Amino acid sequence: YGSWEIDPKDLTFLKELGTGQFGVVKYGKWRGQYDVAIKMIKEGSMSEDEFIEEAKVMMNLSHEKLVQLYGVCTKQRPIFIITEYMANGCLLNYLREMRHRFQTQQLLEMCKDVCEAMEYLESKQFLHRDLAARNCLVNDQGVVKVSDFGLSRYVLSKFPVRWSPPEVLMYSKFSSKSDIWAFGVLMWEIYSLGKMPYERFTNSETAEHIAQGLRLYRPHLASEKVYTIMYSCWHEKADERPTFKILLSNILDVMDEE
Ligand SMILES: O=C(NCc1ccc(-c2ncnc3[nH]ccc23)cc1)c1ccccc1
Repeated sequence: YGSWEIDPKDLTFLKELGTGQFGVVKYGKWRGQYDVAIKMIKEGSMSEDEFIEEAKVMMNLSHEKLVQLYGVCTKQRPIFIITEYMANGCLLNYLREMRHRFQTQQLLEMCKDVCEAMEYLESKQFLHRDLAARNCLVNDQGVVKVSDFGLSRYVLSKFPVRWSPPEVLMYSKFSSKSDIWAFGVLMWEIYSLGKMPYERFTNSETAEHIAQGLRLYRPHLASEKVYTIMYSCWHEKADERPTFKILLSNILDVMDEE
């Protein structure tokens, strides 16, 4: 077993957590003690040799706001991806649970959690490529962490039109600034309590809306200062969009002011 390889015999499978682009994900214990999530990679769903090589890179990505990859189980099929377990599940579902009665201070903290993870990824020149509330998870302390960063590169209609800047929709130009755009949409999702962006539109109509220069608008729960931050992510010119370091400074400033 290499450093990126976990012995599957050390796993105890306990509960089912959900299903994604690679199949079922389960909750379990590693060595009878430590909580883990276990992705069971359905056959034919993943470019497996490419993912395994990239897993070595993902293992060195370590930040408190990034769902940690613990290792992979590659000797048998289906292969397993072993990650940090996040007791409160997907951020999108969490936002939609009205019982939480969130204060806007909590919503801004969720934005800060994600922005810290994204500043770290940016500092490593690592793109998420599908940043959205569906790819954020929530732990038992209510901390939001960014999950499954980069994994879309290995997945073999469902394109994230609603999280994509004009240059991606028009020319497939992905960059740090397409992650920035997506982060702005994610802030909108958070402050909208999990509403679908451009909810009245199809993907095709969303693409045309964006191409014409029109935009999402201010969620009811976003202050003017918060709206300014999310809107800055949507500049038509990618080079005029902020970095994650600047967004983080702007978020911290708003936390101090509000
Ligand atoms: O596998 C994917 N998505 C399904 C998914 C992912 C994570 C979790 C999960 N991880 C940790 N703790 C948890 N607690 C509750 C859920 C849960 C569950 C399901 C995926 C594949 C490729 C690209 C993007 C996503």
